[PDB]
Amino acid sequence: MRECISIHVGQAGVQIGNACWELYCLEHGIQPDGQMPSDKTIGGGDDSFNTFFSETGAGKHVPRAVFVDLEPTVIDEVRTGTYRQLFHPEQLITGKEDAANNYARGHYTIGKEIIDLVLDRIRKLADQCTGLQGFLVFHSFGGGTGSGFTSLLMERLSVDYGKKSKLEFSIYPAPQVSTAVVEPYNSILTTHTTLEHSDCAFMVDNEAIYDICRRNLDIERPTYTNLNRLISQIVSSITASLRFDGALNVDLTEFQTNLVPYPRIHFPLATYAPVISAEKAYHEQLSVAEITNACFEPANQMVKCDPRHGKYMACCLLYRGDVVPKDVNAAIATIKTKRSIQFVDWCPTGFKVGINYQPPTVVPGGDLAKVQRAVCMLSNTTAIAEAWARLDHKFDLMYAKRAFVHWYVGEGMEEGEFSEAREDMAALEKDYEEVGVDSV
Amino acid sequence: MREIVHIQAGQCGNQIGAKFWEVISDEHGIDPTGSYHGDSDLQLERINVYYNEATGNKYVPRAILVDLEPGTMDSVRSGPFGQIFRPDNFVFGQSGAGNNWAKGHYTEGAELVDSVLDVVRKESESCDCLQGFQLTHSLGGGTGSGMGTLLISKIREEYPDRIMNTFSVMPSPKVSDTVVEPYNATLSVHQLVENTDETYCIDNEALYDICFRTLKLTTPTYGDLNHLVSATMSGVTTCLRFPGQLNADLRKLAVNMVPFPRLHFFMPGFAPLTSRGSQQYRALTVPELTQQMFDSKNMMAACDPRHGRYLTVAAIFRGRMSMKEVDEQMLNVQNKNSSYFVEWIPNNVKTAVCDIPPRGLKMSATFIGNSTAIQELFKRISEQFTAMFRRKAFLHWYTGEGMDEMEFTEAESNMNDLVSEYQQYQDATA
Ligand SMILES: CC[C@H](C)[C@@H]([C@@H](CC(=O)N1CCC[C@H]1[C@H](OC)[C@@H](C)C(=O)N[C@H](C)[C@@H](O)c1ccccc1)OC)N(C)C(=O)[C@@H](NC(=O)[C@@H](NC)C(C)C)C(C)C
Ligand SMILES: Nc1nc2c(ncn2[C@@H]2O[C@H](COP(=O)(O)OP(=O)(O)OP(=O)(O)O)[C@@H](O)[C@H]2O)c(=O)[nH]1
Ligand SMILES: Nc1nc2c(ncn2[C@@H]2O[C@H](COP(=O)(O)OP(=O)(O)O)[C@@H](O)[C@H]2O)c(=O)[nH]1
Ligand SMILES: [Ca+2]
Ligand SMILES: [Mg+2]
Ligand SMILES: [Mg+2]
Repeated sequence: MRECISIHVGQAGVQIGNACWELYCLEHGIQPDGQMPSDKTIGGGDDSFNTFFSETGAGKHVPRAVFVDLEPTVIDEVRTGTYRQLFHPEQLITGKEDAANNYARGHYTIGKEIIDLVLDRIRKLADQCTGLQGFLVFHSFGGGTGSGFTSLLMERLSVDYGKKSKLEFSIYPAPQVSTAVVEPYNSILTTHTTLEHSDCAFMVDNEAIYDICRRNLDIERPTYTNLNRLISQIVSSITASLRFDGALNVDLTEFQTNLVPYPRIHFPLATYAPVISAEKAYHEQLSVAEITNACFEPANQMVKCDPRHGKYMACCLLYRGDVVPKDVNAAIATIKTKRSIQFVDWCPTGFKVGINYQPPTVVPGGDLAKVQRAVCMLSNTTAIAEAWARLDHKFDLMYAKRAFVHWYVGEGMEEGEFSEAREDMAALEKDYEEVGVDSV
Repeated sequence: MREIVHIQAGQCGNQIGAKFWEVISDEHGIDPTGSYHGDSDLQLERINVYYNEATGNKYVPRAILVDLEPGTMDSVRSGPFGQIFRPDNFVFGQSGAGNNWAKGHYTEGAELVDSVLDVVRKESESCDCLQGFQLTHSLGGGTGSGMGTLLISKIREEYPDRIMNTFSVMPSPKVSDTVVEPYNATLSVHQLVENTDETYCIDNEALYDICFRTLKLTTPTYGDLNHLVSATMSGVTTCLRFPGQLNADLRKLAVNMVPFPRLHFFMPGFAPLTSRGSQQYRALTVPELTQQMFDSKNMMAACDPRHGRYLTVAAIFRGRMSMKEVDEQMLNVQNKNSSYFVEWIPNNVKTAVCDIPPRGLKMSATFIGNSTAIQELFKRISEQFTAMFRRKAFLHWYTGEGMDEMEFTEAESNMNDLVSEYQQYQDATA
């Protein structure tokens, strides 16, 4: 019951999936061959970790996950890597030719050749569930597959599963690690196409993560491996309420109720603490009060933007580890005194809090210190729209000269789809302005 | 043998419902296995009001446990008194209601409600002379609030001449950060105004403030809150459960307490206020009980009774005490504060005394007020409702289940009308 199916799309989605599933295995005590000695029910069960793992008669715990990419070389590393036994081969799906950083190839020319096979494999996972809750979809904004195939997939999932919930983890581009000049086009196209199909989307700004790795972990030039280990901790924080239970645990769906006041306003800002190196964490106790305060420091946000220049519509705190109610209540009291957190006039101001007692885990060879307690704040702030404005501006610069547009038109797209997508983004920015205005 | 059928719905409903059954089972000398082991005939004389008899002289609560998710009921079945309940009377789904009144009332709850009514019917058929129903639920969630009021309406259709009584837990931002609770509560109050005979307004705002201010609990828990609720539920059902003259059944209570059909929302109070395991050694005097039971600080609804007027009052004293002193003190409250009792309902305060004290106390007193000050509670909910509704905020969760905005407007209008009707009788002169 309450199963969640994860779908990892394109290089970024797949590589982040690697990092997340490895971390989940460590958190639950699952070996790379999928055995879990602590699990006494063989071949099934309804424990909390079963929302994310099915089981075979032979004791294997198998991710409820599909990996899909339009070329094989990234998923091939999964197929031959450390966790190769973890996945059934049919969960790992590849084509031969990728989308070449072109939304149109991912959604149409190339994506159309594999979409039916992908849905068939998702259906096999869905059939195993006794109460499927929804999907978690991981993908880049910038890549041709991450943008175009994800959009196609989300549209097809709405048809095949109706309003079954679909959440996204979406990688927002940064120039330090970007690989295509047309990423703003792909970003706007996929955000427009997916908007009415997604219930909640957590944007992960690669520049924010890049900065945190440089500044907090003293990593000179972060790699995708550095970025993805940090990202996976944030994803783990957010999915922890689904995978563990405890008296103080609050389900992700309850946070979602508070976080989404209108269907289109569904992009929470995540902020995570503590991000600290072993060297600096040694002989340093980071209290509940300290990690909570860090949630309101924009340096720790997953998306670059300034909530102090915006208004809040909701604030959720997701704690894990050695965290007791009295300390959380005292920390929030302090914050409400010292920080001006301004809410819109039509929302209550109380923070919604969940606590999971299982402490954070780290993967061997990482740069993150292992800590006794951590927190992820999820906030609904008008400031998140800053991220749209930056992308929309880059789109506008190129589109005004129709730069690169012929690559899309040559694959069957029309200029009307570009302008329609950009107009939807203009309307989204206007929606975020409007919810911030005081009531009459 | 005037039977009451008890229903408890949703998380809050089952939590306080289970505590109610623990508390009154102990009072009646019934152990977790259903065996009687008490020392007084007073304990069994009206035991059939709340319990069925089995063979082996087992006593089984006439209780139906309802939820749209299994968690709380699994908790209950694994609690101390889990075995006492009739296993077939556990009626539950798997989907949950996601704190959503529409899911409880219209979609998820609708799929489960016939199963519940089947159990209700089996219990009612077994009754020598059924009085009516009591329901425990919160108004702020989805199952207790939405499915609870759905059940109330369906039961009224099948049993239209029976009394419907609820213990209804009102939401407060002091205790919950779920943003949609004022929507759920307003939709529910609309249902309660129309379909219950008596509703005890159990306010989480008041419960929290008693724990924090008076009991000096710095981090109140639901356990602490529910300790107050189960003390109150024990006190207000005492006249139903033990031999007595006054308010001895649900209908006689309603006729004494409800002068106009919509104004049937009661402010309960209790003295002495205690925390769990405080275990205090000095009994209160009759004057102390009387002063404290009428005090604002002892009310289970966060309303200042000095801001309104009492339409009607029931007071229940428990323990061995002088009935002469009780009468004297009760008269003193009325004669000393006569302006707070409407003058156009003569002798509107009734007093009962029961010899059997609650567990852990030598002396206690329970207050039931029909006060116009209860409008403050509905005003509080209404303000929270309108702050969101003026921007149609969070409505998509409800319209996604098939609801229209018009239904919200009608519920809001009905509750604002209720508020205005209290004010009307507050200002009314003889
Ligand atoms: C004031 C709001 C409730 C009352 C408290 C309470 C919840 C509780 O009691 N909870 C969470 C189920 C577990 C329960 C208690 O453990 C803590 C156990 C011992 C219990 O009282 N169990 C009783 C006996 C049991 O019948 C029971 C009842 C209801 C539900 C589950 C179990 O924990 C302090 N809560 C959420 C809090 O204090 C939380 N703080 C807030 O929500 C604050 N806003 C961020 C405000 C509202 C106080 C902190 C945990 C962050
Ligand atoms: N955080 C993170 N970002 C990545 C990773 N891999 C790629 N990206 C980002 O994703 C965008 C490029 O899209 P990719 O996911 O590589 O492309 P794809 O989805 O495989 O699509 P095609 O290769 O065009 O078929 C750029 O913004 C990259 O910085 C990763 O492992 N981690
Ligand atoms: N006093 C009290 N309030 C509760 C308890 N459990 C939940 N609540 C309150 O009930 C409301 C949420 O409703 P709940 O019963 O949990 O939802 P349901 O399961 O959908 O009916 C909130 O206002 C909570 O503060 C409890 O055990 N005691
Ligand atoms: Ca198992
Ligand atoms: Mg690729
Ligand atoms: Mg609940």
